[PDB]
Amino acid sequence: FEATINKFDKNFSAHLLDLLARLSIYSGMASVISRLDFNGFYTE
Amino acid sequence: REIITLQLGQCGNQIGFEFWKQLCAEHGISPEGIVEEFTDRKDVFFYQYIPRAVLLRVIHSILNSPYAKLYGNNWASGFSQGEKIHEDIFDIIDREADGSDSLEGFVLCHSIAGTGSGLGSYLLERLNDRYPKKLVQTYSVFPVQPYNSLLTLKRLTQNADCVVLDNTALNRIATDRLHIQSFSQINQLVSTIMSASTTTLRYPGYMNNDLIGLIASLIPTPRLHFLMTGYTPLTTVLDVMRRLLQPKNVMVSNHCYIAILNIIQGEVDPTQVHKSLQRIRERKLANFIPWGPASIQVALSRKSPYLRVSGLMMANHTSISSLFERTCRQYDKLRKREDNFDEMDTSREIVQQLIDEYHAATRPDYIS
Amino acid sequence: REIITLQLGQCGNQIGFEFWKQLCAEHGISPEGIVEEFTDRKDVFFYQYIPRAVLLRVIHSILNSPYAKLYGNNWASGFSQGEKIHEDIFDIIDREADGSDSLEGFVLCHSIAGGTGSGLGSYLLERLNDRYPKKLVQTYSVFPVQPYNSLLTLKRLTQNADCVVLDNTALNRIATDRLHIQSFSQINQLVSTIMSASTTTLRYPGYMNNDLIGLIASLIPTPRLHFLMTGYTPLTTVLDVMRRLLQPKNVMVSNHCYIAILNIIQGEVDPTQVHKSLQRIRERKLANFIPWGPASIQVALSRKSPYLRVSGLMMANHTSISSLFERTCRQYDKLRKREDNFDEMDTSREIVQQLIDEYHAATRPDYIS
Amino acid sequence: KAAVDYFFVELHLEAHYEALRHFLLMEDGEFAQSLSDLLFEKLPGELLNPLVLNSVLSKALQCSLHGDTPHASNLSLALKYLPEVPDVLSCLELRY
Repeated sequence: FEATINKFDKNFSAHLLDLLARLSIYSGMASVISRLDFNGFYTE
Repeated sequence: REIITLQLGQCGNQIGFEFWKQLCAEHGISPEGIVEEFTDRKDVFFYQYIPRAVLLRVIHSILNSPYAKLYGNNWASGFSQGEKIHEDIFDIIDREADGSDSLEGFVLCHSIAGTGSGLGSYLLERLNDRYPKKLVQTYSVFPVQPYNSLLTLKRLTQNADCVVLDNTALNRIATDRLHIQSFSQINQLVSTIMSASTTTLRYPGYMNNDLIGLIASLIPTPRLHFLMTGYTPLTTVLDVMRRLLQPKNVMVSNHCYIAILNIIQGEVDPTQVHKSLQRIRERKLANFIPWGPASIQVALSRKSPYLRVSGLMMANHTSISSLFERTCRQYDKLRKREDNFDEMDTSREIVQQLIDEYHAATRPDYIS
Repeated sequence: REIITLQLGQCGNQIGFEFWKQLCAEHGISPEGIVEEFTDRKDVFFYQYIPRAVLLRVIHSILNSPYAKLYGNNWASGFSQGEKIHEDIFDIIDREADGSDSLEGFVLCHSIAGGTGSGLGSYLLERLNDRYPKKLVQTYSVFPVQPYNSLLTLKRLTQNADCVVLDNTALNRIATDRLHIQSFSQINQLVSTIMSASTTTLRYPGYMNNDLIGLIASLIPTPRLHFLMTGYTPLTTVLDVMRRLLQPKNVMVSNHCYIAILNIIQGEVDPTQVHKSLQRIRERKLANFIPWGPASIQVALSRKSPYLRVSGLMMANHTSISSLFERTCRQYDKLRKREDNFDEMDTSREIVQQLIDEYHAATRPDYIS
Repeated sequence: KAAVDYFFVELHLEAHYEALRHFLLMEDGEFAQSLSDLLFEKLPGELLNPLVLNSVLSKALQCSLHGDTPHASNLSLALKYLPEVPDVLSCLELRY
């Protein structure tokens, strides 16, 4: 248990950086990033 | 789901009675508990109509009012007397909880300043022990006074699962824009916030249809469970959203937010809401925690037809720690000025943990 | 970028009041701070309407005015009172500062004629440079023991305020001549007019000069030579306006040459002739500029308030402003010989005499080095 | 005479001209002073994907205080060259 919680973090955070990646390449669909992030987080 | 409200002490009964008076008018319910002729969900608070209230001298003022058809000063004395009537008052709640369809919570209206301070701390311990799956939201009100103020703070930091309203910010707003110079005049302002706090549980909305929806959104960690209120109109959504972030309206006497909830009770345009949030991000009127991703939430609502644009703000601000130091500092000054007296320092110990918990929450490495 | 104003003393609160009346008249804003039915960006001065005013006796009559819904005699004593309420007053500034989106400057309306605000003005500028080092400050000071309080505040204004002088003497000359008054609320009618048109390019968007740094950065060449004068002719083509501005009968001031001029035209005039008027002013040689660097005159257009005719404002940095100081400091030496350490009055007299040297050196063809 | 009149009083030809000037020729302040001010804050692979330059415009129009009309749309802030790396050139178009 103590060793699998950290696995989900590396697994779930990897998919989220994929969602924020594709949701950025667009011409709404651009204001979603301002709904996912507010603090400048996920800036990588 | 249902919610049973408990009113303790003189402060509880009055601000509770003014809470029911405002709500009974919002709905089409006459003071004699009969529906008037003249879509709003009223089953959560009213039982098919009768309010789900448990009142605990001031009672006679309520029984003589036209609303009769609707139903010491030491903290140790308040805690002791509750121990003696444990089975008596717990017999009216048990039937109130059982008789209910599917209980959800236990709203508590009290002030931490004499019997409601103690008897309030007593019920808060028994409630969690009797039911661990029932949320306990407490509308506490801040003012031997320093002692009783922090003693309940010890109970409110581990028992209560979730709103402070301090009389100092109530007095300042009263003299500023209301010109009162009176208890019966400040109560008109708090009850306006309470009836607006649960405006997303009396009308079927898209989101926040349960009491656990309003709580789990703001509170990130079970220790940081103190929230403050903001209410501007005493026009576009940008005007309201900007006036709420003014410290002249926040009812609280580095520092940053953890999560904000905005309640718009008007007929405003539903597409301009995203436009206002965009300009908020540019001008940078609010700063948040650096560690976790925090956002701001805004929800619309519909005013009762039987009973203009308003707005309320629910936020979890780290500046609330300042209020605790004021209570904490005054205690130590009294501890050097005067069976075992060991219950106090234990309370003094646990409240200091929360204060350090807050000051460590505003650091980029709050985790561990 | 939002702008905020501060009014001190008896004078600043008076002209700032009429400044709020005339400005509130430009937009469709009722006296009760409510928009009536009846383009113009009203967000730089007003905050949703609420004006960003900070007022520091007459205040009672101000609230007694129909615009209530719109919100000693020594220098050291005026400086002492500012220290006794250091933190108490400053909270208003901070809560209005970050509550605003992006602060751009600080408009200061105050008098230096021996008032408690005159000292009160000296204190605020010291702290404004202490707390906010990235915030411009502009001040519309007004000129008249009076020599004392006047020369002292000049010591602070020459190193804190990064940028408009108005002497009551040259104003009253305009009063008797073209209004025939022979009062305080009479001359300020024109004073409020100068400030109102001074921000014509800010409240109405244009191409050039869309911010307070857009106007000041061109005129003031060095952080020392930072003094300006104003002109306002309408009291008809472009060649009529600029020619009536350069006359010493209109300037609001009591060798010598200009450094930079700015002329703001508010009318709907035909913009095809604005270059022609520039040619006739050059050829007749009606004004003289510096010899060392290429100094020119600039003009920009804007539109009047449609709710309320060709108006015009002239803003200039003339080295003749040095004479006004010489009138003041000369009185000081005479009062120095006629009457805990009295050392601050020394460095004050010292630093201004450096400024009077800095002006007289700018008029020479070898001002560099 | 009925053809030209049909353009002005029905399709607002007089508006389009006095609107494209507000955006292309940068006549309306607080817009160029907000668009150019944003782009110049950055300065390669960045500042070139449609996630920043196709979105900086939708952030610019909000700070315009003039626009946000059916005319205000259709401002494709596209590019026409891929820069590799002190000069005074930054090629970028703006088509109505």
